[PDB]
Amino acid sequence: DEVQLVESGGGLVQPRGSLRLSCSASGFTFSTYAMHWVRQAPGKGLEYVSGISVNGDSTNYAESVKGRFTISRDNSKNTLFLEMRSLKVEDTAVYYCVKDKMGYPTGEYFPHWGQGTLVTVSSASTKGPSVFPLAPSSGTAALGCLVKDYFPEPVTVSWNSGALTSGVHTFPAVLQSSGLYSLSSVVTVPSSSLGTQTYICNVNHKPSNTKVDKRVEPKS
Amino acid sequence: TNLCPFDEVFNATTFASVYAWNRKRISNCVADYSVFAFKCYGVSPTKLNDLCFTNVYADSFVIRGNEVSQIAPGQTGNIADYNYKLPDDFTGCVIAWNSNKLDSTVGGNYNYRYRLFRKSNLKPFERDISTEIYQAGNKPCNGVACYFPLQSYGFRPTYGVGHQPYRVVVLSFELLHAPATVCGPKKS
Amino acid sequence: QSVLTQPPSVSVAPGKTARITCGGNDIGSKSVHWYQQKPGQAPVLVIYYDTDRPSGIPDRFSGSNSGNTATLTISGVEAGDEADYYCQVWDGTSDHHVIFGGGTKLTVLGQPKAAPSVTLFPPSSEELQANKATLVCLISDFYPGAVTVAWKADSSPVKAGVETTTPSKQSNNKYAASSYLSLTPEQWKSHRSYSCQVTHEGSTVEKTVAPTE
Repeated sequence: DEVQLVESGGGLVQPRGSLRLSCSASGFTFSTYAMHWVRQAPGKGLEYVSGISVNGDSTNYAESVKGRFTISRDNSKNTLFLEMRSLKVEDTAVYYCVKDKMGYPTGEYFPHWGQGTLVTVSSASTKGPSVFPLAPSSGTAALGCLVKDYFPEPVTVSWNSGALTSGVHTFPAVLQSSGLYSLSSVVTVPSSSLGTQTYICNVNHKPSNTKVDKRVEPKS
Repeated sequence: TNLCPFDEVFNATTFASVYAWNRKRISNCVADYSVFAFKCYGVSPTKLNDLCFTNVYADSFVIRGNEVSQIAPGQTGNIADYNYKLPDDFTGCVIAWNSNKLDSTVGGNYNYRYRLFRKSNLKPFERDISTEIYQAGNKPCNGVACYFPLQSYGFRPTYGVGHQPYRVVVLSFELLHAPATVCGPKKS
Repeated sequence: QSVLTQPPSVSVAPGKTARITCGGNDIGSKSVHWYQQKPGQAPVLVIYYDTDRPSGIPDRFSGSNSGNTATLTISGVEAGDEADYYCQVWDGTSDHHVIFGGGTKLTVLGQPKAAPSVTLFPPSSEELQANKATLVCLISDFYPGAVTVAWKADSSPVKAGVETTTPSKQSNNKYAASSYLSLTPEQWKSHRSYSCQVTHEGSTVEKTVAPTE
């Protein structure tokens, strides 16, 4: 066979909450290898989290996660665990379960990594977006919609109920310091069509069950 | 033709604590063993320039003078059992030397630590850097000290030779069914 | 703490060789391991013990260690070598024993440079009546995916209220980004104009909007 690490248990949790990640291992004798967790904050580097001995008698932890995270394994069921408590907004990252080499010392290098599970800690609750028309100004003209202050992802944007597709550029959102998301979608249309064509952007935010159909018109 | 980086290991400005020893692999270089206790096991050091190995592992740490004899196959003690244990079939050399000038400050160098407590002995070449509070009684400690497993040496220049810091480098000579990459200059 | 210093980014042409360095105090005293993380992928070990490649890694990947600098060399660079590369060591004097470097983004220049297209949108009337003002700057169709966005009130730089994305691949294989400037309607009206300054490969495109609305 070949090595295989499949993490699960990620999601979104409020600060000071708790979460448990599980890593299912196959393709190697799970009872003989030291197991670790390595996380990566979004747009950031790799930070070592914790590790465990082949039997579970020895557990190591990073200074940041000491006293809050506890790592355990069940060699009978070939599973690694990472119980997370008192979660902070700095704990948001993609957590990989990794496999050490065969032998001692444990912690030199990590040749096998899992696919990765995402853990997001945010104080933000579910909020519908505020949609504002981006009016064109004075052969093509640009108009669009500003989808501001919504949580969580995703929001789908279409134009004229999908009848207008050419020239539509919907941008990836921003995660503001407030923890809320915002994005804009702009469509380039012929200048002559302004005044004689009505453009409506359709914003759907399923998590808040909010559909907004904002009409964009030239500013007088 | 590449020289083995022995001085990079030996002349490292900072050595690790014995509970957190640093291991470096030496490979694909000619081994001039000519670039204090010098104990070798399972090998003749007058033939060290006269041998080839697949890989050479270089472990480094710091202990007292009295603990140097513990760095050897079959030894017992707080260092051998809980901090650094060699296999009974160890092949290689152990080198230590006085380091009171480098690792002893007047007030005391408390950055160096050793493991006093553990629930099991260290299996050959194992390492343990955990801070888990040792439970000596019948009641679980619940993470609050129930003794801290590490103790600082506190190296001052005024200590005796049996308590002065010593820098130890453990060269492990290893053979496998693979081409030899570390050889003395006489078989390069 | 043992800190591993890596160059933030390195750009190389296809077929040439790229060099990614890893710096540290007496880095020759430690064994350096290299990891490759392709976009959207997990880290993969490509070099261990400073010279050795695991099974499956091509011979184009090479490692080296000397003094205070350890380098990873990739010869005959291909498009699939575009990834984040991390060097890793172990230290016993640091209290953080597993050390990962800052990482290097290796950019392969497989497609020619494209200047960005910038659209700046002033705050809408609707938003202004809601006691809010947002400046939207949309950047598109630029290669490589690296842009610097600066906001100027009249002619003075603005740093507070700026929120900028990271470049993302579009359908047409180019990159796009958006930057948002947050102001109250009072600051928006009190200035004669606001500018969105986009720098890309030494060339700058600036768009300006005015509160005359």
